[PDB]
Amino acid sequence: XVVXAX
Amino acid sequence: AATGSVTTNPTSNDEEYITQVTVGDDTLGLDFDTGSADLWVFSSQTPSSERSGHDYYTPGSSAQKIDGATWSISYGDGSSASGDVYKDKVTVGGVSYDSQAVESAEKVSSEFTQDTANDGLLGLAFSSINTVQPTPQKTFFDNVKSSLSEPIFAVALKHNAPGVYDFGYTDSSKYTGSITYTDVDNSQGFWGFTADGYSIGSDSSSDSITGIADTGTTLLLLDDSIVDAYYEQVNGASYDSSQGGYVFPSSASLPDFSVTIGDYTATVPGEYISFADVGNGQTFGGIQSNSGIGFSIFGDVFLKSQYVVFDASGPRLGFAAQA
Ligand SMILES: *[C@H]1O[C@H](CO)[C@@H](O)[C@H](O)[C@@H]1O
Repeated sequence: XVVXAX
Repeated sequence: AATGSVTTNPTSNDEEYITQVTVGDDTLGLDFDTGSADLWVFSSQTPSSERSGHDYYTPGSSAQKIDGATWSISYGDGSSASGDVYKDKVTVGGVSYDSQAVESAEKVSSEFTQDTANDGLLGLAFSSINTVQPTPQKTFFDNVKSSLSEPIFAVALKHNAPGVYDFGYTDSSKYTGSITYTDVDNSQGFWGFTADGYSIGSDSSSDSITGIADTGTTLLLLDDSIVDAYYEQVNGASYDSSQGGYVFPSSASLPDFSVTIGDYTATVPGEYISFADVGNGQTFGGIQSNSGIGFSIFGDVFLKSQYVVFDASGPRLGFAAQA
């Protein structure tokens, strides 16, 4: 997998 | 108290780390994310089909709704959530704040609903990027830092084992040697920094790397030139279009990957680069491309080998080897 606040 | 600590546990494959927190009268497992500044939870307002299997927040007598306030967020992996806002008491390992903005989810995407251990996120990035409207709210950390012995929080994430989040102090029994600091660039709301170089095995480069420290990102995402260079030293490795990344024979020998921060060398054990099984006797790598992002992300794969200090007084970031 996850990639957290683009 | 002026200091506090709390246990954090990884989910399978160390994909994410969950920490128990008390929101109102409910204890929920939240993903502490230094890559965002919104504290949101699954709640009684979340559709039953989406909150199935998750523990959730129900606004009680200590809760007060902020009329006209709404929030909506979109993450780097395409996931999302939105809803309304309440103010309530939130307690993290002894440290509490009675007027924390709790963002109640009315809608949540599939990435979150499937993982039953995750009941929401607690943002630890800078409040400048909180998404609440019309007025942005402050993070749990920004609300309590003035009451802490020191305006800092440190993290020691572990591989397939219990770790910790320290608030207000650094625990000398969690790291060895001394802490090395580097300046932080919070212009975009993140804990951004620049490493002075890197090493693939023993091949060291003076090339600089700029990115962010994100507990909310699973992998270590870097530039394609570095990624390609790393796997060139891994016999059998190749890019797999179906899985979306580099994979290699599970029996392959993986070199250590290091980043230089000042006079300190932060090393990621090759063993941690073996991220997950993908069948056919192959493994998905812990290091992948940051393609599109525009910058590098030092996620859990990297962080799980270090004791990292997030110092708001600078802002500055500190690193030390875990004990
Ligand atoms: C925060 O940490 C300090 C130092 O370990 C303790 O004295 C305090 O009780 C709290 O746990």
